[PDB]
Amino acid sequence: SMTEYKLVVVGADGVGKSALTIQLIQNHFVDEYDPTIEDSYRKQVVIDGETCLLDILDTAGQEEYSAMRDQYMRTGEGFLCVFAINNTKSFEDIHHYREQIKRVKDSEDVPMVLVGNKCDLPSRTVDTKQAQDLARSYGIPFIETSAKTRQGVDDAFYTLVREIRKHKEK
Amino acid sequence: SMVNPTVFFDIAVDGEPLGRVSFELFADKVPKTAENFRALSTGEKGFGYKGSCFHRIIPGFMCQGGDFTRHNGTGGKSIYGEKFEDENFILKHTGPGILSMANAGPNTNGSQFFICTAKTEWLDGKHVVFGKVKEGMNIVEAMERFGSRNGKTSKKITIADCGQLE
Ligand SMILES: CCn1c(-c2cccnc2[C@H](C)OC)c2c3cc(ccc31)-c1cc(O)cc(c1)C[C@H](NC(=O)[C@H](C1CCCC1)N(C)C(C)=O)C(=O)N1CCC[C@H](N1)C(=O)OCC(C)(C)C2
Ligand SMILES: Nc1nc2c(ncn2[C@@H]2O[C@H](COP(=O)(O)OP(=O)(O)NP(=O)(O)O)[C@@H](O)[C@H]2O)c(=O)[nH]1
Ligand SMILES: [Cl-]
Ligand SMILES: [Mg+2]
Repeated sequence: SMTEYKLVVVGADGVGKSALTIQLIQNHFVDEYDPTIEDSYRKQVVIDGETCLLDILDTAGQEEYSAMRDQYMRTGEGFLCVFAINNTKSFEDIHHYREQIKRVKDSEDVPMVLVGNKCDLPSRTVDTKQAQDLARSYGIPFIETSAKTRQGVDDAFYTLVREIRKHKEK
Repeated sequence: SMVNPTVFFDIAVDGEPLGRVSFELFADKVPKTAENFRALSTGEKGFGYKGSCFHRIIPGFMCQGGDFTRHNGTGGKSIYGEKFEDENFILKHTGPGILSMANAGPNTNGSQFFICTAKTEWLDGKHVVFGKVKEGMNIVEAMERFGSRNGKTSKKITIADCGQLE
């Protein structure tokens, strides 16, 4: 049979949330910036031999509308927390997402993956070690991705599914 | 009106005439921001709104447009440079028809703007209100129907013509 997972992609404006999602869904890289209000996608995949339906909620980077954002977090089962490796502010924003997720879901252990996107670019401002150290302090995986080259895209989403499954085993 | 200029947009839906919306621009209270929108409506600086798209329309909230530089919802520019500061927050988002500047945070006004179709008071103090629909609110309501929850429009809504009414 199969299972279904509600994945929520969060992160600051322009980090590549939609580009990552569109690579997963449509297998092409959106070169242009089309700022998101809200979009949802579905994809059937096999992860670790187990078929599942991924429900992906692609959120806007904006952080107003707390009622809507709280609802995203209540319904979501796992969170892709995306920053861009050439945007230090977006990396500094990460802890706010983790704190808001822990608060809304009333738990210190919520399935999450830290994603450092745009790794194809030569303009890095956030060191891999810096992001690895942050992910270690949360006890979550860290994955470097490029939506442009597709590097790490499947890995980021599949790892998030593994994190949900590990959480459900507890 | 004895003081505030009036400008118009002739709105098109996939190139076809929908109708005219006119705006009173509150130069009496928001002169720099009103003057930017006026000049962009006449095109007198060599650029402006003519031909641009209402790219984001969300029923119950607003019709947003004004990106004539990138044509994708991320751009626009003012008559003062790429961006200009928030002039004042004297006026508030009190109901349908309010004309207010879109932005990307403090002091990032360019040319993008929105027409409220409802009271949007949570934007007070963050977006500079500078005008209101004078005639053609029915046309704004017609435009609103082409929008959707995520802002995407079912037909292309453009400013086919624009200018100043004396
Ligand atoms: C949580 C879902 N959600 C909601 C929301 C809230 C409550 C209930 N239901 C919803 C929607 C219907 O659930 C799907 C909104 C909303 C808005 C954004 C994202 C998700 C949003 C949003 C996304 C953006 O990318 C940008 C903005 C909002 C602000 C926007 N700035 C830009 O566009 C700028 C450009 C202008 C200057 C040059 C750059 N830009 C691209 C960036 C990145 O800054 C702006 O100034 N305005 C005007 C005033 C109006 C604003 N847009 C808006 O669209 O509000 C929609 C509503 C009111 C519904 C608010
Ligand atoms: N070089 C490069 N560009 C990328 C990458 N991911 C996204 N981009 C580019 O960065 C811009 C923003 O991408 P986008 O996915 O729209 O970002 P977002 O996080 O969804 N923004 P929003 O919060 O407004 O919805 C686009 O121009 C896109 O092509 C990447 O891995 N590499
Ligand atoms: Cl907003
Ligand atoms: Mg997006």
